[PDB]
Amino acid sequence: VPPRSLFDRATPGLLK
Amino acid sequence: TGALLSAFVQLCHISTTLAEKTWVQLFPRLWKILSDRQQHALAGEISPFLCSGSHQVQRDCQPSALNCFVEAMSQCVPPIPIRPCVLKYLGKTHNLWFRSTLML
Amino acid sequence: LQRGIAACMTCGNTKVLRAVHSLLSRLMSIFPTEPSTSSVASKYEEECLYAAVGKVIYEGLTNYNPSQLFGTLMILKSACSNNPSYIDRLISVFMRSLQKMVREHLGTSELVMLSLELVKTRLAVMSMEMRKNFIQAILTSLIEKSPDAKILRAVVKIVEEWVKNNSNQTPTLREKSILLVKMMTYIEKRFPEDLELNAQFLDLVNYVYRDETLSGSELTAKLEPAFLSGLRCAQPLIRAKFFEVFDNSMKRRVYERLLYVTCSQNWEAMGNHFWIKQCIELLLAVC
Repeated sequence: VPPRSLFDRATPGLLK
Repeated sequence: TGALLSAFVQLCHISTTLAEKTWVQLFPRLWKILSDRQQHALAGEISPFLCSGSHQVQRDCQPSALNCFVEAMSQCVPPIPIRPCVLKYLGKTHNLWFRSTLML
Repeated sequence: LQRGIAACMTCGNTKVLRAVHSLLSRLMSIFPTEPSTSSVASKYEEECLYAAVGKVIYEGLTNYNPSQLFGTLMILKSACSNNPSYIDRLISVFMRSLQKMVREHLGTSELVMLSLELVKTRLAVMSMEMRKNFIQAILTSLIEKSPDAKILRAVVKIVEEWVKNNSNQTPTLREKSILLVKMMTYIEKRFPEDLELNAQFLDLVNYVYRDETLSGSELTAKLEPAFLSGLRCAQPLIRAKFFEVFDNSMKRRVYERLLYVTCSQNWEAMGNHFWIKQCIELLLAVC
């Protein structure tokens, strides 16, 4: 798995 | 102003009522200041969040979170894009019967 | 006196073991029997005669209780006073009585378990053969089927001390995360009223999230329900210390926080909660 973390601030889809 | 907002939030914590209203009355205020570029994406991604899959434990919550969120979203000025199917689903599952009918 | 006090070591309790505890002050000096052979003591061992009984006491307790249980408690506390290490041979036979007494539940056993967890957690030497059974017994009895809250608080304390050290790497991430998730699952379900151990576990997870972040970032994935529960807890200090770390993880921009709460945050783990007040928190703190 990638270096993911549910607590991180990963905010995808700002213009997608 | 920092002393006011902290105590306001600590007060909204204990009271579920009169805090739902704060979100209903503040979210559209935020929408007003968001530019078109931000508002478009936010409205386009809110519907997936209105569904949000397993966010259904609130189905039995008296003040369900989806109720307040969709009320606030509908109380905005430009909120055109919302699917009628999701509206009916929220109305049936959550306590959004008459609001959903009015919107539809 | 070395010839006489040995008689008290034979577990003639009559509430005198508390008086035998007085001899701990003497053992604080050297207690050289473990770090080297037993013959290194100079005319105060006849700690050979005492270590002999401390080792042989396992017989009655393993061959089968409160009497011998407290005897073992006190003798291991006195022997382990200064030198924390001790031979694996006695552990391999003593830790069986732990599980045997644990499964016997169907009052002093709680204190015996407290002392045993205190004494055993100082050093870990097994080659992952029996240590697996140790961690399994912990997570299945002290967390899941613990009737008393004191032993649960004590295991929370020991795992906090485990995650607290930073120098040497006695614990490992796997069993650490296993214990943490089992706690997150059961500690709040079976002990909702005893807010003390709940606050202790929440402080533990808050420390795990705050300190040593550069080292551990995968453990945070499974402990999302714990973080959310600590955020929605009824205690104001815990809520504040959780929000102060929940806010700094994102840019101080209204649009970024809105996108976060709308598409990147999963509120499923909240559980019949009015989580929108946390949205109010996040939207008003950035002002």
